[PDB]
Amino acid sequence: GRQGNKFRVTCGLNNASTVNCADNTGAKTLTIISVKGFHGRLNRLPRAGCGDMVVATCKKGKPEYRKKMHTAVIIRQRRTWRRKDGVTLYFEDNAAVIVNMKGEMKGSAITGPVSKESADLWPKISSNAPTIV
Amino acid sequence: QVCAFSGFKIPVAKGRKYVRLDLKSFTFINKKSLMQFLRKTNPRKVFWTAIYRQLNK
Amino acid sequence: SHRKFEAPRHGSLAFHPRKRVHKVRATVSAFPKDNAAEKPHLTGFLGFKAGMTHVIREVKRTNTKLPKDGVLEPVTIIETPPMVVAGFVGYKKTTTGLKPITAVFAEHIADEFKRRYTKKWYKNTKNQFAVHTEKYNDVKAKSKRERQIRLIKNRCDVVRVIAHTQMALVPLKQKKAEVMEIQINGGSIAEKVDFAVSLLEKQISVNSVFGTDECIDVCSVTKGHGYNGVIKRFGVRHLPRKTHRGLRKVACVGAWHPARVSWTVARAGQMGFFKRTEVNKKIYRLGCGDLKNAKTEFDITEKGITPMGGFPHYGVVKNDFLMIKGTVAGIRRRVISLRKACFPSTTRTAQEQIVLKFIDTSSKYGHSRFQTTTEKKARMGPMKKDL
RNA sequence: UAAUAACCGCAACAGGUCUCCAAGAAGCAAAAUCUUUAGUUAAAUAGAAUAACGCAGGUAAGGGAAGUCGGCAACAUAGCUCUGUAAGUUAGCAAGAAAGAGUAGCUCUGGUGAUUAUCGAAUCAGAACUUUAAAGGUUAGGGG
RNA sequence: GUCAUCUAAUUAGUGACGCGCAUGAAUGGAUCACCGUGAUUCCCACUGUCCCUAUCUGCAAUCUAGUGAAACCACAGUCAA
RNA sequence: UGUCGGCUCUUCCUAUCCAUUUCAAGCAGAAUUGAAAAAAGGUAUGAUUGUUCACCAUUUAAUAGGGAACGUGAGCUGGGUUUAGACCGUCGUGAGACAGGUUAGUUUUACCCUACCGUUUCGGUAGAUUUUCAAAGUAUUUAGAUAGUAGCACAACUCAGUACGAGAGGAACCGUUGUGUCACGCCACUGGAUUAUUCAAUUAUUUGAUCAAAUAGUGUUGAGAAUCUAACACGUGUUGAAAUAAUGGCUGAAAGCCUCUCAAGCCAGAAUUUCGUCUAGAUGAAUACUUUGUCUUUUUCUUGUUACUUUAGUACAAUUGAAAAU
RNA sequence: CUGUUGCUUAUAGACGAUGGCAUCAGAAAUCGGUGUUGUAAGCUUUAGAGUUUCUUAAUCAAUACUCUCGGGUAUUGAAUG
Repeated sequence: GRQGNKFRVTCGLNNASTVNCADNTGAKTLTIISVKGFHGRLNRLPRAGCGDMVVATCKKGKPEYRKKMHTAVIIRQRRTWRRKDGVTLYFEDNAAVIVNMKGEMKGSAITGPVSKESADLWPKISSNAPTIV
Repeated sequence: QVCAFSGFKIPVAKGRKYVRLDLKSFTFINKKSLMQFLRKTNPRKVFWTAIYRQLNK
Repeated sequence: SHRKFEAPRHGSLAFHPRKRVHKVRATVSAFPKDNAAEKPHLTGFLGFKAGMTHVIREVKRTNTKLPKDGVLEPVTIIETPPMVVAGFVGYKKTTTGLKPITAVFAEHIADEFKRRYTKKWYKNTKNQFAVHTEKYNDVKAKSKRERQIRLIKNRCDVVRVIAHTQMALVPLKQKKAEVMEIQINGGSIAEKVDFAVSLLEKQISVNSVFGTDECIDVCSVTKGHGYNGVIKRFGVRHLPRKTHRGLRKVACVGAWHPARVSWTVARAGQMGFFKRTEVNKKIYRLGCGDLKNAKTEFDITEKGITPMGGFPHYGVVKNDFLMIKGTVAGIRRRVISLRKACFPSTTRTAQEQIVLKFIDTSSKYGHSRFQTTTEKKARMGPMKKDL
């Protein structure tokens, strides 16, 4: 579902990390279980950065979304990361939006800003993104 | 780029950017200014700030 | 019993044993393969590392998603004042490797080169090359020298120039020069010696050896650390907090039946003053003549490559210098042995042109703001110390 | 002498051994911390360098028990005042449940008495102004 | 053990069923309010437990001047078959 | 001879899970299945259980199987088992028994030799006499017998909705661009530690009050240069030549034909082998100066070496030793 | 020639070792650059809520104005002279 490549973004989100769900699909928070495309190493915890697809679970939300495994995409993170043009930036919170393998967004709205890395990687997120940072 | 708190001219490849939830982003020059910005300190009351040096003299 | 989970081994056995070197200068263990269909040229140089800055560089590569404003890269500054050639030596291919045949030296030798042949100069009589100089013009010596020149052209296959630096042009307290043998890769041995003889006592600039946007290899000695533990030396995993007798060690140092600790087990020891060769290093700015400054087409302010306050622990750079993309092995003031690439890189990033937009000459101490001390006084205006 | 050297422990042993007299600050406090009278500066040797591995005390980007037999160890709450407090119950409790707000400095105002205007006690409440917005130097409950 | 429930995932916990190898009534049966440096499970908060290690201080360790033991010791001390 | 498992770490086997090179299919494509070369590289995160084992939820190119005194307790832990307290169930008249369950139970010593890792000291390699030479001493520049060896994997674009196939579906070669990990570094940019008790503030005690400090074994807080550092910052390992294993072929007999050869002779073909590159490295070589010029030993001076000093003794230029290949 | 020794020597370092200089040796301040923190002490702005005390002068008063981009520190492993 993703289009194009992504540069190095220091993955600040670990396994069992709770992130907000800026999507409007009745889900409040998501805790990361795995990371799609992660290459395993001994004793290493899966890592997620901006624009990274993850497999998460909902421990708080509506009954049709709670206690189930979803497939979110990280749109912003509190970890400071550096762009290739020498820009160092970091958001105020960790957030994600629920998508699927094809990439089509489940919801229709996003609250707050969306990082550039997740916007260009997933075209459907960019259309619903209010502002792209 | 100009620092949000100190108002100093930010050199290239220096400083940090803070993106708030209200869709407003500020780029700072050092952790000295960023910490004072997060405490809601008034740059008009901080003597070494460029903003303070414009209001007076 | 097998190990429960398989993980890569810690450290590299390609560098064992890890013995610290004795001489600061690192002798290059090879040279680019000779081609006999080209004009003879020098294949190496010698410079002293001064420090590192960062340059915003405009990308000339195509089909890459890098930003148009320019990427940010680090660059090392290698001050390379001209070196003086003080002789040349021929080598012959025998059944035990290269065997030097002779070494024809120049008539006049600087005191810097003389210091290499003693350990207490202030007590020495300083009579190095005294007989070689005072008897240089005798008919017996001139005939002997012609024999040495003729011997190389007949029974030799490798020519190297014994070039040395000039300690008077650098902020280092060392007075004795550094001597490097630079091979002459080019035509037949007949025209190699002719090139070598023409170079006696003649200073060679770095621009004569290396070109522009040239990929080179750097050989030097890394920064010393002294005695170090297993965690830093090999990167092994720290033990749990509960562990008796300590945390930072390798728990099992071998099985029973071999009854001897293997050479492959990570052990404590000396990390530090090791010789390393790094390949495929790009040259950004050839700081000779016009390009000796720190100005660019985009940023036309006139400033020196030395940052405000000088390079930390080094001083002020005023001679020719090189801009090396990335990091090189060794701390400031370390001697660096540059050399042309043995395996030239054919990647699109290796052939890509370099166009510098900005060069950072701001102070390397603290959170500096200004580029030049003049513009610092401009923005800050008149202070009160100077009324 | 009556004990970190005179007592018992093989010793000038960080163990043990019954009592009397007892200042100031601060605080609810014979608490922690600092000082006065008195005592002492020596109580199994020092100097140089400032490697690894240790013993004792610490801090940390993003994540927050994913480590582990097990939140083991550490972190975290913590004083006082006002509001407010559940199921359950032997009807006494649970209960400091849980949860929320306030606290500094300077300048003032009022209340609580004795003797016929003066004399005296810290305690409570209130109001402007100011600042780095205030229990937290020490002491000081994690909760369900 | 089988059924619910707790979790993304439950040889764990809780609640049910009971021909229960081999429960059961002052060898006491059932029932817990309050209490417990008692045993078990789950939540919120917090954190170097961990991802993954970095760094600081004191005391040693290192070297030196003085002083100065002990366990142990058939003889000793490089490997492959 | 310290008796389970787990943690840490190294190495070995192939009866190969992946990547590389091949052959076969009831192999159109895609996905697969059977087999050969090949052990240089990689082979994960968690709920429950002391568990090995097991069973689940993921991720991955793959989440292969085993050994090393059932590797590894003067390496750790003490969860289990496996003393001494106590409870229950069954058995026994009773003391007591239970590969039945439950809870609580001290984990000692390396300063010795060797192995391994690093690090010093001393000793030293024989055929050579074109003085434009030869040897010894000191110092520099180089040399490389041997030993180790390092780079892998994935993804995106284009090829291409193309080949193939009725349709459904649906690749690959070259090229380009990134990511992950491992290895080597490095201090520019960003982050962390911070007794420069740096600068500032401030609680308590003591300096008659201000200034300026001290004490609270670093009082505390905010900012915090240097130095170190990042799994948190960033660079390099995209690198060339030949010969090969399995296999596919060329010419070609045996065996008038056929055949890749259990024949002679060739070619192409791997994450392979060797050069090339990197690290350590022995005997060494060249040049500079001090010497010496048939030779040695015992003393002896020096921190040590060489030349050097005394008494000797010994020899004194002149027929030896080469075809190569088959 | 080499070693000891000196620079309380470094690009090095457990100790040796290693690297540099040794009379044009070295070290030291001071000065300028370069950094860190945030405006020093003294007098003035009735800054200033208010209470006193003359009587409508003063005094005391958190904090704040000018001198002040001030003062202090800065190799100790910074860089000129």
